[PDB]
Amino acid sequence: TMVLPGVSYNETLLTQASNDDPVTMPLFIGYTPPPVTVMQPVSVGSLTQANSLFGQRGTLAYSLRHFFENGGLQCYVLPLGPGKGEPAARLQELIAALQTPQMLETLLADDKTGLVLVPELSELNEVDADALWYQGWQVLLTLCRQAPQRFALLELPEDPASAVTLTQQSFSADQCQRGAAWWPRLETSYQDESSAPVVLSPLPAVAAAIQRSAHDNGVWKAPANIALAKTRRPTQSILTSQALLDNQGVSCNLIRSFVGKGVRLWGCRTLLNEENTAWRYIQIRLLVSSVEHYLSKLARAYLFEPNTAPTWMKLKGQVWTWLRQQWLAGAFFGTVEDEAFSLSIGLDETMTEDDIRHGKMILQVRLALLAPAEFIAISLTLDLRD
Amino acid sequence: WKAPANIALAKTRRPTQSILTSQALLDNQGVSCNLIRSFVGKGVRLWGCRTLLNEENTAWRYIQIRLLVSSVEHYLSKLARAYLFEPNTAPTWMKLKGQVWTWLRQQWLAGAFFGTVEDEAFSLSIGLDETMTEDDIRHGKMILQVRLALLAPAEFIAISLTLDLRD
Amino acid sequence: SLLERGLSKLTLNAWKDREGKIPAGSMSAMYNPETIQLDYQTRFDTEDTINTASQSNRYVISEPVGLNLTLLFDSQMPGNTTPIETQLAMLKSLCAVDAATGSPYFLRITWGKMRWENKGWFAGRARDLSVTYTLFDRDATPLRATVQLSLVADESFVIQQSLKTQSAPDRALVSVPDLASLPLLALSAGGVLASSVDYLSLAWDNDLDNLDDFQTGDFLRATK
Amino acid sequence: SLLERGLSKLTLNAWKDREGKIPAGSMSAMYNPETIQLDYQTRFDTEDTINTASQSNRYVISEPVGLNLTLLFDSQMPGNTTPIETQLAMLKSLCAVDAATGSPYFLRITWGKMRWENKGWFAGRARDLSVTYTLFDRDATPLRATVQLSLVADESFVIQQSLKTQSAPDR
Amino acid sequence: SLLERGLSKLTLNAWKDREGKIPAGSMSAMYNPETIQLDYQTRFDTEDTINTASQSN
Amino acid sequence: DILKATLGQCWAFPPRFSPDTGVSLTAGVEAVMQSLRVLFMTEPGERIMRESYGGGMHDFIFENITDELLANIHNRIEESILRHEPRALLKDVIIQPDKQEASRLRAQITVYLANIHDGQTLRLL
Amino acid sequence: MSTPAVSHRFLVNFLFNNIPNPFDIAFQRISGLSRTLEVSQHREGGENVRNLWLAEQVNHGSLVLERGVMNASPLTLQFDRVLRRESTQWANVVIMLLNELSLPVTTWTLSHALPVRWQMGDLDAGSNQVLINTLELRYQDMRMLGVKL
Amino acid sequence: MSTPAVSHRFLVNFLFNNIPNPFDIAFQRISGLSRTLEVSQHREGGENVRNLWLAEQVNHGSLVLERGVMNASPLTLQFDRVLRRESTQWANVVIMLLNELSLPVTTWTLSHALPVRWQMGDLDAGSNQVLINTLELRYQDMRMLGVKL
Repeated sequence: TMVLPGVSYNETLLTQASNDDPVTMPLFIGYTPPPVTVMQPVSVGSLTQANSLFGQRGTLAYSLRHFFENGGLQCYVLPLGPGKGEPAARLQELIAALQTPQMLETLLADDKTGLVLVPELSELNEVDADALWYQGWQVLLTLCRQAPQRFALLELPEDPASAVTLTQQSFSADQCQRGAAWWPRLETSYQDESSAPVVLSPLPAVAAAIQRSAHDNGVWKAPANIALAKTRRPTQSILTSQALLDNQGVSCNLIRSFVGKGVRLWGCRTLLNEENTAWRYIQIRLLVSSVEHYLSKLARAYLFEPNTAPTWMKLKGQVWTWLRQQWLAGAFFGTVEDEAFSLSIGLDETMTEDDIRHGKMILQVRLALLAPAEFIAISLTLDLRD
Repeated sequence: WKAPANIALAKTRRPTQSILTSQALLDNQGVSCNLIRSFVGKGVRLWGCRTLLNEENTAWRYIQIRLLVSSVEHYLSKLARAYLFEPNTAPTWMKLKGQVWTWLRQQWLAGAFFGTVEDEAFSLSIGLDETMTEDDIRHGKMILQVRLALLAPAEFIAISLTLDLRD
Repeated sequence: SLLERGLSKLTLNAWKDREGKIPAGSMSAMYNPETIQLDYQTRFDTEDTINTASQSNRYVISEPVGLNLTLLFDSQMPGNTTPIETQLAMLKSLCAVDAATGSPYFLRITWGKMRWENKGWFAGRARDLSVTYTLFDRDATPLRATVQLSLVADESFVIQQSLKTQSAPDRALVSVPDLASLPLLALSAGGVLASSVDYLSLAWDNDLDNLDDFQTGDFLRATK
Repeated sequence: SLLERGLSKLTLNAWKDREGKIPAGSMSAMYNPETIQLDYQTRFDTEDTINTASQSNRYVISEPVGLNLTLLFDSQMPGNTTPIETQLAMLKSLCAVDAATGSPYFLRITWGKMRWENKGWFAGRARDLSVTYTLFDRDATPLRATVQLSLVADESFVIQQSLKTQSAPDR
Repeated sequence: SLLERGLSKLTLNAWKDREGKIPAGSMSAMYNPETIQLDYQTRFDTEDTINTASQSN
Repeated sequence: DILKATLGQCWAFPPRFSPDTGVSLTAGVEAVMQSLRVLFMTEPGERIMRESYGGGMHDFIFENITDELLANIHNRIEESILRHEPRALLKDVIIQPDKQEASRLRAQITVYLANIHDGQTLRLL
Repeated sequence: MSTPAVSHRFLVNFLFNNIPNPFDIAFQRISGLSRTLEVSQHREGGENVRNLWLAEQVNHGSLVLERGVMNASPLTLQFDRVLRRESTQWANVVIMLLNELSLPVTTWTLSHALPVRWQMGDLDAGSNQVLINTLELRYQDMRMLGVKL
Repeated sequence: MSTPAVSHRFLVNFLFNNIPNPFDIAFQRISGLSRTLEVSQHREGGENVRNLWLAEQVNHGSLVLERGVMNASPLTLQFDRVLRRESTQWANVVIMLLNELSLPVTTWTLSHALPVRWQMGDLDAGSNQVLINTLELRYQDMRMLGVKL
């Protein structure tokens, strides 16, 4: 009478809680779509939550739809405000907002994400464009250098000799180490409210391929050889623009399409164009920072302990156990343990008595990592035999 | 602990008035009422379990909550008065916890209480400075606290459908 | 888990027809089996061809999935008060020939979260049953049972037809990728239908102009 | 060995046709078998000739190579989080009659360096399968499996014709 | 139970016809069996139909 | 446009009639979602000469969320999509009690149109 | 650090359903409660250096009790009924150690304990000993409490 | 030559995933870690005088621990959860001997140890002893470290 218990119908979202994986968590830093707080990062769960917060049409809204339809697990969005309009002015207030010291108080006091991404620098293609591109990268490459474990996801402009002049620009070695560019911008299958297709940056498709091939295969594998789901084609192929093959700038990653298989990510190699330093190869930078994230989790468990020799060996025994299990899981190179990793805490091994009295506890880890199979050098031998 | 509703009434032709002809009593301004209806493929059903408390948060609605917790009153006070004219020493306090903890754990494993671990199903707290005081002991009291976590009915099923495009 | 810690017994529902229209009795059995076992088996026969080009073996028939399951009943422990003959008057009845029609009862075994072969239930009829009473009383009320059930697969025809239309329902609706071709689009349409869809029929059924007409995102309909 | 120490599980790939043109699902099974077994058998029949000059026996047919293999699944140890019904919803599916055509799925078992009968893979179809769940939960999610697979040889016709031309190609 | 504690043995009655009209001898056997066992069994045959729409027996 | 062709056209579930446009019609992918609201809002016996057709969710209305219930809801949904709607597969159905104002079961039913995660070893002991 | 618990002061409380009063009986030699989890070792194919232990089923021990032949208590009259098969009643047992004052420092709290064995001591002409009888119970669950766990 | 290691000073560190802090617990009687390789003897046809041992599978022992009944530690609260089947968490254990100063001379470093057995001591009226409870773990791998191997 008072109540009628029965079967209803509604489209509310139940949601899911905590996907962890802080190292491969993307962070989208576009402008708010036209009641989230103007600065705090917002946990976006499924694609239903991305529409219930941010609508369906925009620039950040299509990048979230292209994130979860490429196999993304969870994303965070850092809003910035209801931007102006006249998009040559939104896109120099975007860079000016990212240079504020209030960006550092939100990225350093975050500890939930690990892939910095601004997908709205793709709008610079419409639009000095070169000046805006270089202080678009270099602002992102310093927010990650400063932060303990963040990786930038960058992109090149479509026009060659504007993407050539960006790679032939000065970036310090410390900064290159942590950030990557994928060149060909993606033509999606989303309508633009008319017959014409929506062209998005490749980077929401990349950040979904990074954290699903780190969830499925492990973060040590590679982010490449991944079929991009809901893309028609990359807007430009490498057979029509032989620029960017000039070996005089930062390493770039190519997104291509094949015949028997679709649009593939076809590279994993950081902005370091150095042949011997193993801080190229994205999965090397993301594996060793996934070991930073856990070994510093059990290090600060033994933090406000005495500096006596028992607590040094309580810490080696826990780190040696964990590193041996990851070697037997396939994460490190080496057919014996002596060439896979090493630990060396001690009083006259790493520390000294002056280091102990200042309250330090210094532990050394050496690692041996795996190399990709980027080139297959087939040979044929006849072997006559009568 | 289950519910008194969804029960087919045996030897009834029909309820004398249906709710489709008298939309009064749907006014949310008075005591909770229970509706007896009839369905098409199934007969005259009791269609409610919710007490006269029309309060949204106080869990003294839902008839089976009032009847479960008084079925626990009836047995826990049966073994309490077994330990009644005992001393107020600390052995007889723990003789009483051990019997109540055993019984409450068996009803949790029988499905009567909510909680996937025992710490969130029930609790017991007899003692000298936990429930009692030394003034309570000299007046001959023995105070035992039970906390419970109970089950909620499935009164509303909120179906949703999602398309999940996939090429 | 995730809400509470009460057990979920298994329930043996019975019908009379192949479908669920006519319900017979339905019991839930205490003291869960500890172990189930469902055995699949497929029979193959070797081709003794004289030509001796190849070695192969045909597919003849797939034997029905059989389920083995062992129960126990007991009524003398003081929680157990229902006599076990009232609980065995249903297993002996439902796993035998019904008086109405002269057939078995088309049982359906179910468990709370256990998913049988690919469904949430196990249909079928009882191949075997053996009760072996081991304890008794002075007047010999039995009060110990040890039942040894064994069933077969036998699903209904509406469920088996519904699972068939969920795989290749005689239309494909194949999307085209970037850098595509009709011999590749026929292999991707011949995998949705498993029928070798012979590319010249694709360009005729979809009104292609010149065998390269699709434009990286439009669909092609393939029937048979 | 020779590079690293990670394990290589076995992978059960499935098709629909005899050849590799139409792929069905494909699972990799954790907890390697500990022991494989492939039994060969060739049937001979004795010549009961009346002439009594010689004792001999003909060749009739060679039985297909059958592979026996036993697996185990478990999800309650805290590394194991995927429920074993999602892993057994593929073995029960791939070792049964497909809904599309009405036939088995032409499985292909493979291991990282193990070389089956003379090839790097073991083709064939599933003769036998038996799952026996031994542990459960309060709501009885199973979380212990003990699978007992058994297959036959049945290779494709293009591979069998290619191995024939490699021995006496009529020149 | 419920009245007394004397045992009840099993009795094997015999007839000659199918019904109970003609009684033969009838013994009761001391020292009860400790365990009975009654086995049921139903035989099914699988339909090898050529149409391959359904699996049944 | 081809999804409107392959998936049939039918009327809307609340019948909306106008003198300007005759009958409002749901077509294509929206027609499959319209039929799924019909199935779980119908109840068996409520359609004359079609007594098999219905979701049957009134069986579960005073039943105590105790997780014997949530398996029964999962199987009733999965079976009734097999019997009465084979135009749409089933992906997963997730049932949660409502945290604010409990005794509401919320089920999200996800359909289709019709690997062991190795990365977790680097975040465990 | 706090002092460990010695093992020569203990109370045992029984609660049957035949018997209306809970009774407390002094024993000599409570044996000891075990609780095993019954793992099983699995051997994987390619792995030769580590082990794999899989948890199955918790096994509880048995409560063996010893006291002298004294006057007939409500518990030796109850084993007499169960071992004559006149009842199959079982009890909730509470066992607890005591510290220097009176206070229960640990409590063991058995559930549905069933009397299963009586064992009489020896009658010997030169013996100089109290006739001790041995009692033994099988319980279903066990739940240890207290501050000294 | 350097002096051998005596066996009456030892620390044990536990690290569970339920419990956020690593805790260190004093025991009385750590039993001893074995590690067998499980060879098998093969007999050849023509060879009657030599043997042939074939290596198979490394078997690890078990960690049996003993301590008195004291206040509830984070490890006896953790065996209570595992033996009630509320968790199946296992820990990385570090055991190490100490020399005269403080220094760890050998370290044993067990991995994924699972609590499998609790065993309580005897309650006896004339006993004069501390109530000792026996704890037992099954681990997956074992890796000994230190300078005194």
